[PDB]
Amino acid sequence: LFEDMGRLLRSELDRFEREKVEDFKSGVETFLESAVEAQKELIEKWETFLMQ
Amino acid sequence: ARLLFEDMGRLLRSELDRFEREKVEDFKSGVETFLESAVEAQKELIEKWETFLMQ
Amino acid sequence: HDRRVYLDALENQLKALLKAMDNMVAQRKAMAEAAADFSASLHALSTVELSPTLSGPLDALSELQLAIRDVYERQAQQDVLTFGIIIEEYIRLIGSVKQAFSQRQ
Amino acid sequence: NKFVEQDDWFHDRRVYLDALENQLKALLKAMDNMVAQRKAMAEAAADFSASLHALSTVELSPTLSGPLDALSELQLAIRDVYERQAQQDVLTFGIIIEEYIRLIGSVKQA
Repeated sequence: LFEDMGRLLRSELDRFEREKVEDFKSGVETFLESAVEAQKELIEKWETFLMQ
Repeated sequence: ARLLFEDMGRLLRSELDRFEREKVEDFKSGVETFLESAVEAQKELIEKWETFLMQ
Repeated sequence: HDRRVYLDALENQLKALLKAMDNMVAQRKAMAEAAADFSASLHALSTVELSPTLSGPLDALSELQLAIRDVYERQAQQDVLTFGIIIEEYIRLIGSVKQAFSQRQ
Repeated sequence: NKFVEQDDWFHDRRVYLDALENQLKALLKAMDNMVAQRKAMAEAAADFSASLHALSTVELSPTLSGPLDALSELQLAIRDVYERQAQQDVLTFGIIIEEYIRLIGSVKQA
C-alpha cells in the first residue's frame, strides 16, 4: 500500500501540473480581454474630448 | 489705484483664459503621445496572443 | 527531497505574487480617488468661465478626469482580482497535497 | 466694467487655484507609487514565468509542454508591458502635473 500511495502521489503530481498549465492560460486570457477593454474605453474617451 | 486694479484684473482674465487653453494643449499632446504608444504596445500583446493561441 | 525543493519553490513564488496583488489593488485608490475630486475642482471653475470655447473644453477636460477615475479604479476589479482568486486557489491546493504527503510519511 | 466684478473674479481665481495646487500635489504622489509598482509587478511576473519553466522541468508530456512554454513567453510580454507602462501613463501624467503647478506657482507670485 506504501508503494501504491507513492504511485498515487506521482499521479496526483502529474495531474496537479496538468491543471496548472490550463488554469493560468485562462488566467492570462481573461487578463488580455480586460487590459484591451480598459485601454479601448480610454481611447474612445480621448477621441470624444479631442473632438472637444 | 482702483484703475490699476481693473486693468490688472483684465490682464488676469486674459491670463486665466490663456492658462486654461495651454493646460488642454499640454494634456492633449500628452494624450496623443500615449495614444500612439499604447495602441502599439497592446497591438503587440494581441500579436503575442495570436502566436501563442495558435500554440 | 525533490518534491520538497520543487513545491517549496512554487509556494514562495505564489506568496510573492500574492503581496503584489494586495499592492496593485491598493494603488488604484488614488489616482482614481484623487481624479474623482480633480473632476469636481476643474468643473467648479468651469461655472466661472461662460465664454463658450473655454468653458466647453474645460468641462470636457473635467469629464476626462472622471473617465480616468472610472477606468483606473475598475482595473482592480478587472484584472488583479481574477489573479488573486486563482493565486489563492493554488496555495490551498498546495496545502492539501502537503496533507497527501504527510499520509505517505 | 464694474469694480465689484473685478474683485469677484479675483477671489474666485485665488480660491480655485489654491484647491487645484493642493490637488495636483496628491495626484503627483499617486504617480511616485505607480512607477514603483510597475517596477515590481514586472518582478511579480518574473516569478510567474519562473514557475512555468520550473514545472516544464518536472513534466515533459508532449501536448502539455508546448502550450506551457508559449505561456511563459506570453507572460514575459505581460512582464514587459508592465515595465513599458511606467514610461507610458505614469511618466506622462507625472510630468504634466508638475507642469500645471509651475503655471499656478507663477500666478501665486503675480
